[PDB]
Amino acid sequence: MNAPPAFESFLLFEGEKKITINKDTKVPNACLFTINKEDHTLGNIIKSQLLKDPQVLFAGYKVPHPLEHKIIIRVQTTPDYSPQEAFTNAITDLISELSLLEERFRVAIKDKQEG
Amino acid sequence: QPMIYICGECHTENEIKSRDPIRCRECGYRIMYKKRTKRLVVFDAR
Amino acid sequence: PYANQPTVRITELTDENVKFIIENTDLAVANSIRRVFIAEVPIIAIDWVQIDANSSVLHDEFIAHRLGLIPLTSDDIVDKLQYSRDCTCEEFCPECSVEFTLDVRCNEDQTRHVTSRDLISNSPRVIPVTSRNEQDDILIVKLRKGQELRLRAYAKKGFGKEHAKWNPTAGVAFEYDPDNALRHTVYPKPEEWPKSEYSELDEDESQAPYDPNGKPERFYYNVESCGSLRPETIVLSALSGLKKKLSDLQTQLSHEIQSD
Amino acid sequence: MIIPVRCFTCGKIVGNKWEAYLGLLQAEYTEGDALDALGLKRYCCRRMLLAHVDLIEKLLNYAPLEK
Amino acid sequence: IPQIGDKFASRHGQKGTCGIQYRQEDMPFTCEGITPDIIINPHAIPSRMTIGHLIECLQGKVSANKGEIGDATPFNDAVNVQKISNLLSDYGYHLRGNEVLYNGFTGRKITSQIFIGPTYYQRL
Ligand SMILES: [Zn+2]
Ligand SMILES: [Zn+2]
Ligand SMILES: [Zn+2]
Repeated sequence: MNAPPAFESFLLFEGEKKITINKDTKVPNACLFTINKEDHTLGNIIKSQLLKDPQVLFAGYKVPHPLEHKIIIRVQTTPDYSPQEAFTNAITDLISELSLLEERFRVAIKDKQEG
Repeated sequence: QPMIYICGECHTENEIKSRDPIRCRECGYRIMYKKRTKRLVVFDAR
Repeated sequence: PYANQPTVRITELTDENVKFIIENTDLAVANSIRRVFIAEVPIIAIDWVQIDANSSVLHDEFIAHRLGLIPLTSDDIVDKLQYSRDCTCEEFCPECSVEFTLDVRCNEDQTRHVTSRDLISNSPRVIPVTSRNEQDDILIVKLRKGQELRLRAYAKKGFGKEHAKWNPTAGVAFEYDPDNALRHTVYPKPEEWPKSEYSELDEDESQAPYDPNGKPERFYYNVESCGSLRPETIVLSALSGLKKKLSDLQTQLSHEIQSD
Repeated sequence: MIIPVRCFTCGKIVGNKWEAYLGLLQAEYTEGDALDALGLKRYCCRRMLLAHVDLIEKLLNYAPLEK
Repeated sequence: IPQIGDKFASRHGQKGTCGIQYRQEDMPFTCEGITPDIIINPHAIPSRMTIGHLIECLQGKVSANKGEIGDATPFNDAVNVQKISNLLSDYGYHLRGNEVLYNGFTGRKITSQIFIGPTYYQRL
């Protein structure tokens, strides 16, 4: 009667942007990234990778409503740095980490099956 | 057009037209069931 | 400001589960990997049923739901098939779906067990796991003499976010800091609690001394497979899927940055 | 009415274990040892097999609608 | 199919509607990846004093781990909480039915060890 289709958690609606960047006016060098059709899976890793950047002053995320299917990630960096650049570097670092983890898991599987 | 029904007691496929008392021709039982439609109903296995 | 250099150590690899350890990674990465095991590792499962005849004691949706939860071998085919969203065909085609047929009739006096062995596929690679060449076959329905079940299913590509039938795991044990050194738990009576299988403590010692400078490292995993994928295929597909989620996110990020 | 396919909690397949479970029980296994023989180690799957009531066997005592 | 707003009840007067449904990766999990089918609020216990709910949960954990059916007949001196706890401690569990759970969203351990186990629920 009121059950949303299960794909609405993963699929973007037509004309809906995957990610939107909005300047935070309260403090300088801060941005809000509203990412649609993602959840804690990417939010937590992006936040925790951003916390590894010493040029990042704030890194947090929230799912504003569990029934809704977006996350907001707030990133504040030092003045010489940018929150968009920080977010990009965090994603790049996560991708490199996962590539290395995948190659090493392939090697470990090969060793385990062989000996 | 035929509207074949099944008997509740003898399970016999028998045709009955409108304005006809509901009686199985094989055993006279008074309760009949319609057969499953031929239309194509789809289920999401969820 | 840069990526981790995680290492891996697989401590057990069977056809049923994989038990491994990831070290030198963040807890968020470990838990996102754990979540992707459950919710973003695609597999093949029946997601469309057409009942041509069902005289069984279970109604049509019961049979359909029951067929959807039968695991189908998805190892090499799931990467090749497309989502029906992405397929440029009609409702179905062999590029985005797999056809199954089931046609059973109980004529004999003993009860006929309509099992997953009766799910006949057009694709030899995508078959019910129990039907793969021990464990018995999954029971779809029991039929009495004169009862009959004839249906036509189509299996699709999906993951556990959409429905648990596309979840490839039969349990994902995840653990870290087996000895409570980070004190992320606070036992009122630490002596009362059993020791983890990964604990390295003498029996007199209940929990490790508190580590003020500690961070969660060395996450232990036991990924049990429902049958569709091999456990190591579940882990590899999870890592690839998480990496493609991040890559797509970065692509859209670049479009948003350059459009500003 | 019939043995579920998956364990509600973890999603382990239990549909193929009901008949084997009954065969082990008539083989003079205890329910715990039978559940151990089938590889149900989490108490959720043990719940699934141990608390199941096979009502379909009673529904098959009624003649079908068509012969 | 059960949904938000459907009424469920245990056998102890503990009724309530489904507030929300989380997927298995969003629910909290034990070290062996068991997620709860249902999560009920601890504040429903103290004023109500439905200790039978807790004893049934603990007895049910013992029953599921032992392969038997628990005897909850009302006035039975051969079955008390200490015996059930001693039985549960033999299966590698905290004797009082608590377990370390992990946050499904972040994977961090929950500081307070949660009371979890099989309980017979009813859909109304
Ligand atoms: Zn008749
Ligand atoms: Zn197609
Ligand atoms: Zn289970």
